[PDB]
Amino acid sequence: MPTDDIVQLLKGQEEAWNRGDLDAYMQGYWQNEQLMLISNGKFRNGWDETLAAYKKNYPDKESLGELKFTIKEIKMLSNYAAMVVGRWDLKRLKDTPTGVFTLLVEKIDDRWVITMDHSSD
Amino acid sequence: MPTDDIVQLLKGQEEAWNRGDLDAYMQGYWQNEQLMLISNGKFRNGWDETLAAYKKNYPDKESLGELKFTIKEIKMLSNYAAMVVGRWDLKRLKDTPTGVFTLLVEKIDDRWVITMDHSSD
Ligand SMILES: [Cl-]
Ligand SMILES: [Cl-]
Repeated sequence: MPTDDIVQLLKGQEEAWNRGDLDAYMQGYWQNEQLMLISNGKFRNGWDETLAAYKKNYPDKESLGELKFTIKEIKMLSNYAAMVVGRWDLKRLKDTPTGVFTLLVEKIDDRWVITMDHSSD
Repeated sequence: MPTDDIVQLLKGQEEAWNRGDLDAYMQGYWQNEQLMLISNGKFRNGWDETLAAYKKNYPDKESLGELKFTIKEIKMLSNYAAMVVGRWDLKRLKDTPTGVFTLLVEKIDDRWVITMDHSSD
């Protein structure tokens, strides 16, 4: 079932993040210059650029912190596209940042990948 | 063409907002308890609840300010669903708030309506 595959995609990302593997984490995202990440106030695009940004921001794997997603809803839009709405939580040394996310996931090459990710706090 | 209808939906909302007509503005959104609006950090649902919230926040039509959307991308996902990514701008008496939005629009009853709206700044 697609919802199960979509759930596993996000579970895999939590697990990769939580073992400090940015390369594995990035496998949840569409590997394309069109990949669109939206933050609180800005747009950025591209998978290479996004991977580079995480490496820049987290030179030490211990700095990633512990990630958990709480999925509020998965809505199938077609056999090839779904929207995923949830909260994210990070447990850090001196804080516990929280926020929300909304994702478009699409079936590309028989795999579900995140093609647009709007995360805010 | 659906992209033209989606563009017009957002143009109609600008126009309604800019003449102080919240009821007309709300016609851009799916009229359902499932309507999902995501802000920087929180979820809210429902069309009635959203209309009530705008009326609460903007008791005076002059307080709405001038709204403009700048659409960055419309992506058709199927004949029934599209994602819309853009910036919003408001011109107010003493400031000019800006931010980003990502929307799911869906063809429901042969009309394009916003069913999920994640707006942040
Ligand atoms: Cl389909
Ligand atoms: Cl279709």
